[PDB]
Amino acid sequence: MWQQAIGDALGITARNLKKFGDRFPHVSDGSNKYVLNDNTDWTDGFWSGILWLCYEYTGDEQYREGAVRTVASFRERLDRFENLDHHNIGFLYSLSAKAQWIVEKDESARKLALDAADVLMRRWRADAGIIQAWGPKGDPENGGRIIIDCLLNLPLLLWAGEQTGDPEYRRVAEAHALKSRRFLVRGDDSSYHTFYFDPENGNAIRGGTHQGNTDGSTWTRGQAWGIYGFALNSRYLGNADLLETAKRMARHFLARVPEDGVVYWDFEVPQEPSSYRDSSASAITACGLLEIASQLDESDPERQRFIDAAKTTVTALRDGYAERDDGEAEGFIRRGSYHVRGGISPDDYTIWGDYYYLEALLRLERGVTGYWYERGR
Repeated sequence: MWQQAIGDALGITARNLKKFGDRFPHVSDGSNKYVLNDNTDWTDGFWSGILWLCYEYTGDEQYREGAVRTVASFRERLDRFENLDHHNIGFLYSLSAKAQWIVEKDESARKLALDAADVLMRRWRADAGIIQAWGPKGDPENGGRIIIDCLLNLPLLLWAGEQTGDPEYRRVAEAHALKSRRFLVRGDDSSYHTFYFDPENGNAIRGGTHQGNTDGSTWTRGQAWGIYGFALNSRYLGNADLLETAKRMARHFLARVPEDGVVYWDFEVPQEPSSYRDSSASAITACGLLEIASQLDESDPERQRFIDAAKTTVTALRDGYAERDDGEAEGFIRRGSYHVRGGISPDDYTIWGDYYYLEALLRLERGVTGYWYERGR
């Protein structure tokens, strides 16, 4: 049921590793070829994650060799502080260094992840009670701005807190998650992409976006980050409110899935075939649904409902968006969208979409849950 889908991903990944060399895939731009970078974006960890997932599925050393090489690259990136002045250090290091620790208990990798967590920790702004998403401290326009994807960066901090015994990691993480729940999530279970607070006292200002159609719309990837993000934090914190919020956001998302099973880029624009899609949002959501289900009681009927919804989503992606390993294609799923409003790769491969698609497949086929937390916690 999932073996063939995984098979194509394995083949594409093996071919990619040889062609990419030491470079990292980010997004495609009008073709079936990825545009590469030298480990300088916020998405490099997804490549590492893909390699580790392929290794766990196959046991094939070629995938491990590639993943280990990316980890060495990440040590170099950290000790040079190259393009790490943002909150996505979790996306970058959880799926690379922490991943290696999770997979084979490499002490060197564990330390790298901890060093990275230390850097992310310094993004906390005590006066505003939030983790600053982008820019330098005191940033005139972004100093008190949070973005919903920060939820996916909290796992690195929560993991580090458990590893070190330092209570500050969990304190900042839970505070940020709760502030996100009150202000990023809406009363109809939809969500804002970003939210602005007063840098001096942390008081709420407004919600908005530079990516969603409008400040009050529902950017699907943002909703997806909320679904998986709140569920990951609920697991670490044992916070039933965060789990409830994840479920609410999931139901909102599911009620707006179009005919072919994969979402458009925003729920509040015409849900028409000529409009851009965001296969990555559906992939992220599939993982989030399975994560939520894993935290529900076996007697809870909604548990199987969420699992079935995840399966339906993965099947929809496989059937209408998945690339077959034809020796040319470099991505797992088509029609992801980076920045529709800016016209940047709006109908393309996205390395994060590929990672979540594969993670969903590994979850369904092997019970492999990715690298957001230790296996058995």
